[PDB]
Amino acid sequence: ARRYDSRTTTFSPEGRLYQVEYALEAINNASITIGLITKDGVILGADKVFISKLIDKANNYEKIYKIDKHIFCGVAGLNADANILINQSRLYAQRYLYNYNEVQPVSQLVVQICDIKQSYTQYGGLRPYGVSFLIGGYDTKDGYQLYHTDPSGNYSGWFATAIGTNNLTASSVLKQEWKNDMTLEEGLLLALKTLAKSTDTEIPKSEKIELAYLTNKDGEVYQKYLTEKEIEELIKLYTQKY
Amino acid sequence: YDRGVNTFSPEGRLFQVEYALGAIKLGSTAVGICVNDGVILASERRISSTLIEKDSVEKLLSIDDHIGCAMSGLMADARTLIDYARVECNHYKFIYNENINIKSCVELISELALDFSNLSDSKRKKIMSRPFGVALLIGGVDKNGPCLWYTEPSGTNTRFSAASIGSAQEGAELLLQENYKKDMTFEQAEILALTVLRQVMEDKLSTSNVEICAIKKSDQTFYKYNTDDISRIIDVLPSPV
Amino acid sequence: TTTLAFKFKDGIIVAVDSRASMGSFISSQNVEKIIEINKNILGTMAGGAADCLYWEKYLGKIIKIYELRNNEKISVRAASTILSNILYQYKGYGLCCGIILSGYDHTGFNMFYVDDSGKKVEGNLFSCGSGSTYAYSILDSAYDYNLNLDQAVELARNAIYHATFRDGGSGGKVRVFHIHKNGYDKIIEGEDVFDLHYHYTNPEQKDQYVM
Amino acid sequence: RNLYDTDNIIYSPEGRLYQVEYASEAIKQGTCAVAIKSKDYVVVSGLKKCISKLSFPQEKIFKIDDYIGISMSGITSDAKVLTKFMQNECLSHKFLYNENINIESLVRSVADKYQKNTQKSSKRAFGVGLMIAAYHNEPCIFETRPNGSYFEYDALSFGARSHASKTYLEKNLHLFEECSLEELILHCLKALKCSLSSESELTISNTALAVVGKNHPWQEISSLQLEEYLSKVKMDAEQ
Amino acid sequence: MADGEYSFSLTTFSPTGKLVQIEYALNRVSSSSPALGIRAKNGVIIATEKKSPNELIEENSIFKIQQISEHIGIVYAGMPGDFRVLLKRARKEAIRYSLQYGSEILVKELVKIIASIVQEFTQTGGVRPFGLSLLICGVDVYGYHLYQIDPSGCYFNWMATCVGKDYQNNMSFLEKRYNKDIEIEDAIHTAILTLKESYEGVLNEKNIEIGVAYDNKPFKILTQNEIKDYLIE
Amino acid sequence: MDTLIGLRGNNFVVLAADTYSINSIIKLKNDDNTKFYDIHGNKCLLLGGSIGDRLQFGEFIRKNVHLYQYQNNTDMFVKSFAFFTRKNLAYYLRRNPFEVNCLIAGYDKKDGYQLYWCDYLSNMDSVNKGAHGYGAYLVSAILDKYYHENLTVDEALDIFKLCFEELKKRFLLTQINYELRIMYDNKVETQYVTV
Amino acid sequence: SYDRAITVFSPDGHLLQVEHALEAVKKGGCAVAIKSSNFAVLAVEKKNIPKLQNPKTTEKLIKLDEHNCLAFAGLNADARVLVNKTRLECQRYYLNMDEPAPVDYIAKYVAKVQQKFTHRGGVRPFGIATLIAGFKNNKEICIYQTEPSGIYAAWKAQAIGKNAKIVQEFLEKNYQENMEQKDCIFLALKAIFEVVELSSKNVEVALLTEKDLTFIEEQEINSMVELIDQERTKNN
Amino acid sequence: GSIYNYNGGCVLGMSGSNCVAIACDLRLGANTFTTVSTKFSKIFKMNNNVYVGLSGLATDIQTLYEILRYRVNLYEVRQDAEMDVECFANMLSSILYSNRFSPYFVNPIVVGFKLKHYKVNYEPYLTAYDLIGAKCETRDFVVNGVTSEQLFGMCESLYVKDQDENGLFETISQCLLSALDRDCISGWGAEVLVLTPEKIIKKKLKARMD
Ligand SMILES: O=C(NC1CCCC1)[C@@H]1CCCCOc2cccc(c2)C[C@H](N2CCCC2=O)C(=O)N[C@@H](CCN2CCOCC2)C(=O)N1
Ligand SMILES: O=C(NC1CCCC1)[C@@H]1CCCCOc2cccc(c2)C[C@H](N2CCCC2=O)C(=O)N[C@@H](CCN2CCOCC2)C(=O)N1
Repeated sequence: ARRYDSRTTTFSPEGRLYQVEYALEAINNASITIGLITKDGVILGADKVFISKLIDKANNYEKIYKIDKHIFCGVAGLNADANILINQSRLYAQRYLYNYNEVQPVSQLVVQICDIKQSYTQYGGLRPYGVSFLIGGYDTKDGYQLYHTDPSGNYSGWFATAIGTNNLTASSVLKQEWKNDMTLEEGLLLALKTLAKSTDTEIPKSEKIELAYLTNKDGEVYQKYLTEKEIEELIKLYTQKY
Repeated sequence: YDRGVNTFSPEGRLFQVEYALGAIKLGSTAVGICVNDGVILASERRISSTLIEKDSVEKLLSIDDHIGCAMSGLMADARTLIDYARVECNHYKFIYNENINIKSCVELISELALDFSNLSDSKRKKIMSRPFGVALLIGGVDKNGPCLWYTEPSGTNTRFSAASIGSAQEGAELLLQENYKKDMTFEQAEILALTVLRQVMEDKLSTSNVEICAIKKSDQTFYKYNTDDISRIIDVLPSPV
Repeated sequence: TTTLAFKFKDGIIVAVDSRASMGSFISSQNVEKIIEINKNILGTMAGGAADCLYWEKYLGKIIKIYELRNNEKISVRAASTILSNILYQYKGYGLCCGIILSGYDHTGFNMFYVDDSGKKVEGNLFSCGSGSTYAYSILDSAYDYNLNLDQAVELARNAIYHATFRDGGSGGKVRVFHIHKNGYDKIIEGEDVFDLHYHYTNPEQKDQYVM
Repeated sequence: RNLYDTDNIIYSPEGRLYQVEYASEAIKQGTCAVAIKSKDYVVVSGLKKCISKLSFPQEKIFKIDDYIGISMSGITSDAKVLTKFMQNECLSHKFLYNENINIESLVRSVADKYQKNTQKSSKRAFGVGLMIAAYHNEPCIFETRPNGSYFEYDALSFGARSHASKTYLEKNLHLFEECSLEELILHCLKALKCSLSSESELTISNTALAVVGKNHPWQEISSLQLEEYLSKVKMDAEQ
Repeated sequence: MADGEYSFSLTTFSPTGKLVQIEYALNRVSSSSPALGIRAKNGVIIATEKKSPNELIEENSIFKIQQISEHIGIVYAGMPGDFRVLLKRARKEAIRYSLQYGSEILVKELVKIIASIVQEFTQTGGVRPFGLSLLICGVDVYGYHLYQIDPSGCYFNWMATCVGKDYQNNMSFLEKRYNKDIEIEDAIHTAILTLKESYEGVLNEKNIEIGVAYDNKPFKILTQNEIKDYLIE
Repeated sequence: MDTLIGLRGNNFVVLAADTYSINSIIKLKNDDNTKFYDIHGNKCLLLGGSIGDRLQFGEFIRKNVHLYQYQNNTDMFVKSFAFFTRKNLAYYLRRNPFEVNCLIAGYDKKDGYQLYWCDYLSNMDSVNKGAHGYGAYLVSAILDKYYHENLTVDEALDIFKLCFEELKKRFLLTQINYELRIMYDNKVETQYVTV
Repeated sequence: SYDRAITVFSPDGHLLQVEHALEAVKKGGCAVAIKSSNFAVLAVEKKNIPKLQNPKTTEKLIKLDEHNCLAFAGLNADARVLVNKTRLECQRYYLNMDEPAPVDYIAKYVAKVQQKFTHRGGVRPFGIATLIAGFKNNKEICIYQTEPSGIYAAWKAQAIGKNAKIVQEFLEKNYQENMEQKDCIFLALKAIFEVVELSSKNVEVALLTEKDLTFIEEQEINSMVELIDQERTKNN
Repeated sequence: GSIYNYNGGCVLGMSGSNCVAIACDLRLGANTFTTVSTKFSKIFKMNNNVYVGLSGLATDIQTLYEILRYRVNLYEVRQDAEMDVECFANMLSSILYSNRFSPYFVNPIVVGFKLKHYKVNYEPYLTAYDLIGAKCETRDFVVNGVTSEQLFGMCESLYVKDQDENGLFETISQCLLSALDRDCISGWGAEVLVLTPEKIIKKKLKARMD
């Protein structure tokens, strides 16, 4: 039966892990997911992949997910693998709350999920998870945070970043336009700009945009998942400003 | 690769064991000499640079008070085997209140080395997934007097009066065969060991690139050689012609 | 049983009696209640004979393995921690162990008391066994850190003697070992307390002493 | 490429298990051993492999129990695992039943240990053969193979160039039954010598010899007795 | 076997990043008898093509539309044995939820649990993916739902959809005549018309199964006579 | 019995204990050091009960909290530390209980100076003042009577001195040797008191 | 549970998985550790996208316990898992001995873990090499270097990761004993910049003493970088 | 039995018209007679429509509250909605029974609103439990704790159907205070939470402190 083993967790002649490279190719083939930090909160935006006009576009976010009250993620890659890992990370946040009676710092949650991914790359004979996460949140220790994870269990903090297809264009737009002290509105307009420019267009379309942000206001951390109407308002504002 | 670890070749040899045999041919050369008054182990150290601390690296480890060991091949595997031997020798000493015979230590080491074969589930289960790729010289003094034993990845243990391991195994063995004598005294054993090492060492013999230990029959205590002892030996060496 | 140890200016004195009992019957008067854990650490046995012997020899094995593996001498504190953890793992099982670990290491002279309940107490003067209150009273009454070796040995002997005099569980011989920087010496291998009584309390030997 | 000799659980189109056959092939590479028996005695003789001039000869025969000993050919570590198993089975039988184990039952247990290592892809066959000599109501010699089969013999030999010893044994098989212990020892030693290399001899160093019989617990022969026997063999070989 | 060294993934990544086993399961689904579901104003309908191979087979013995609990129904396109296993698991999870929380399992929760079960079989060692797609319809406090579950374990929220044979053309036919404000009768007629346009020949009360959940009522599988009435027009 | 006392003010928290190590009817030591468990990051666990259980539970808590702080390169919040301690004690309560009473103190910017009172059953609450042991019966009313918010550190130490005098005078075990941990102004100080 | 032997002997007698892990290590950033009388300096290359990536998040130079630190080269995720195992072992040692773990003990433990991961079915080796600076039980400062095969040694100064040969040869002819803290920091900066672009933001530097681990400030690094640029231009 | 006397404490739930109230004493006892705390609330907010009152052994109170918070948070993040009060009540019953033979020594009550979504109607919801999860759904009042008999007498005598928020507050506060005044091991303060669909009013009563 060894003749059927594909040897997923085996080093390649160049110290590379081929399954991880292929999972990264799959992630690079997914729709764009962006994130950026303002002084008013973390913004996550995403392009929706069209399937049919019959999909139920009401209260159906499929690329941005709530992990906890103070944490939320964007997904790039295989959606079912992402669903598994999102369930796991929700469990991890609640476990930290159970054990310590306080909400989990964002970096600790990112570390736990990235450990899951690394373990799949090192132990066993199973394929890795084909998902990259943009995890953003707030906690008193480190303020507003934004992280990027890849299948290898790697991660890193960012002030703005993009994953998925054509992340180069979106990243260049963010590098040119992201500033160190932006307001929520400015952040949302910049997110709309980078989404529009990565999708090869000029005016973005509400039907294809998921936008959410996470603010710590008056002491409560609160997450807003913009509807098609709010996104339409922002699209009008963007077409005014450009 | 294509094969499994436990595969026989058409000539009835385990492929993995044979490949492991090709790994023991590497590393610094060590020589063991066992005469009636005590066993002596000598080894060259291949210091890689001036930045490496000589104290850290060492090819002559003590397994028990009365047992020393020289090693060759993969050093991490050798250290694993040596740690296991230390634990087992001390367990024997605890449950029997006496020093373990050297041959018994060699047997324990050889069984640990062959654990990868998965031949039987008795006592612990299989954990090692491959041979160790290590050859050892284990000398010591037990109730039967001094003795020098050799173990290798195939699990065969052989007793010698003098032996050699490492890169210059063959030249050192040639020098030992034609010079060793059974009635040699200890000082002559030291002279022979350092002469052989100097003859086969790429570098020039000196107190810093040679390590020595001996288990004398008088006290059955493994003893490491400091600089004065090595200098004393080096002085009485013959000419390098 | 009476064991004791104390620090003084030249090191550590360790003294014990040598009686072993099965109930009220004296099983032996030549048992050895000081056990060399290693070249620089001595252990004393109080309580269950099998428990003390087994777990102190087991500690000796552990320490031998440690000192081979790490090419250095273990500390008395580490040895006591290992022993206390091992014993605590048997809590509720009914082990009877009263142990004093004394030795020299790179932090100087050290002394710990370890019992089966997991207790681990650093200190400079300990006593264990049925006779330990008597040894304590004698030592505290006449203890000075600046005693010389002869005075320290004499005090240890006298304390053991008084313990064996008042305690039916202690007797036989007094052994007084001296721990110093380069190991330990047996100052008094074993001296019958019989002579000690007619030396200290009733030297006249002309009538029965009256408590 | 055979395409059928890679795994130990795969039959070839001819119905053969190649990995097990290779394990057997390992047996032919070992040093020669000879076992023969009279009506009261079994004598085992074998050549002790010597690695080099400064090396001590390898051990060829081993005591299992008071009246049981073995010789092996093949992978030494395998033989050691089997030796430990047999010694433990015998001692455990004495411990439980206060009697010496039945030799047939022990050999069957050994053969079942052999067999169990041939049915799973995660195992390999023991690459060693065991020659077993005991006295249990009668002298007996057994052989065990890597495939899990065992056989009883009246005279037996295996190892490198054991066909010459087998020729000698077949020739004189009729004699062994009625010959004395001294004669039986001479026969075993001569059969072993028949397997020697051209330049080699039989010396106290390189020759292992054990006897076991009716009132004769398994016992290796001492250097003095061994030397006298070897001298007698040489002298009556000159004839 | 199921443990030890013999537990390695049979679905692995290709150089382009695709998991071809999932694609092949998808092809297997796309070759199966069509199924579809429609979310109407006050109910949700799931309908399927059940073409009897021979006059000997008993139609009632084969139901491609099953009830998971009160108010939740399920239909599949693909391999029937896989469907049986997943239907048993879905019923088990419904009752597990019901035992914990007393009330009936919310459709979304069931769909997520089943999708995770499906996903496991694309990653765990020694197995193939499930070769089917599921349509799960139901009614709960939060309205009417129609969900699809793919062999990969992804799930989609639909107003109306079709899986199985030539589902692109069926999808165009269904999207040409679906509004969010249809009624139960209009939805059933639309489902029947879609299946007719797909099925080659003439449909009947024996060639189709239909299941409804409407007006806050328990899930119901239309009998032969009810479908016959729907087919009279 | 081991007497433990804790008092938190707006600007400080003070813990205090007797310094006796007891083996049956004799004092092994008059300067016990197995009660206070200083924890990196302005935290302190004070324990009473059997010495063996004290050592085991306290060193376990200290090591786990240090591990957390090294792994996450940050200081654990005092409240998180208190509830981690309580939860571990409650885990072992129904399996192999640690018969230990705890006072948990610390400072952090989020909550200021905090004091938690936890008993051997892992009943815990945050308090302004608390005590454990039989001497709690004799110090609790003094704590109540003389405590007020805005108390200064010197005033709190005078309150503790009142408590120590009462323990020496009226408690069956005449405790006269004490050790105090004072946390205030971003520094932890140790004091020893004889009455 | 997967149990296949991933690391096996090639016909040549090599553990090819170990050499591939070594390749991974050679793909990592450079790290340098220099020893002194009672302190060590550790430096490591930094890679960070300007104005978008956060520099404070990625940590190649980390603290194991009270007195031991670690730098590593190779796969970051492997490094994180190994580092967390090492911190756990540090605390376990403290619990079992009532003393903090010495540096040599921790180096031996890390090497044991790596060797073990070359010798167990169903796992691949760690693709990391590590530099471990800390104090022995005699309070002496030591630096150990471990590798994916599990072999370790103590060094007066060592570099790991990409282009480590150039840094090693540079350190051989420039390292002295008992250098002052300023000069040791400068030597570490020169060693790291022998193979990495000259810039303050391309290197992170820390200093290890008995007290604690202290990272050298940005302005100090920039001043030392200007000194290096001046010496380079003047040498050309 | 005596385990429940170790700490003391009690909880009380009451409903009015479009309002519901939950009240508890504030004492943390020890050894049945020593008061160690006077701010130990037995009332916990699961979500805006679900409160739980936990009397009994304080360690078990805290442990069970943490378990319930974990479960509710997981359920609500997965579902993206607030947990219905009845689902929560059944879940609490199942959690308590899962420890049927080594139970948590707790005497819970659940108080909140059952939402009937048409506009939304808010129906008061009350349930009292035993330690193994047996449930008592009620419309007027629920009680639990060592003070149960006194609370039962006060409620049976004083409860008035369909009271507005102020009448509800006065009634539940009087019931709690009168019951507490007859208990040696309960009291030392009372917190009263009066719930409406629009606001929550939290009050601390000037109660007896002996
Ligand atoms: O003197 C003693 N301690 C001193 C002497 C050395 C160290 C200090 C103790 C004094 C009482 C110890 C109580 O804790 C126990 C723990 C476990 C078991 C038992 C007792 C019961 C056991 N019993 C009772 C009758 C049958 C039997 O097995 C038993 O009392 N054993 C004797 C051993 C006496 N000798 C045995 C051989 O020779 C050396 C010593 C024994 O432990 N005495
Ligand atoms: O973080 C955890 N798991 C990590 C540790 C390993 C990997 C992950 C979970 C957290 C899950 C939270 C869900 O809510 C509960 C579910 C079931 C039971 C209980 C609570 C109550 C139970 N209680 C409360 C006090 C007495 C007792 O038994 C209890 O807390 N169980 C602990 C296990 C504790 N041990 C686990 C290993 O570590 C040492 C301690 C437990 O479930 N932890």
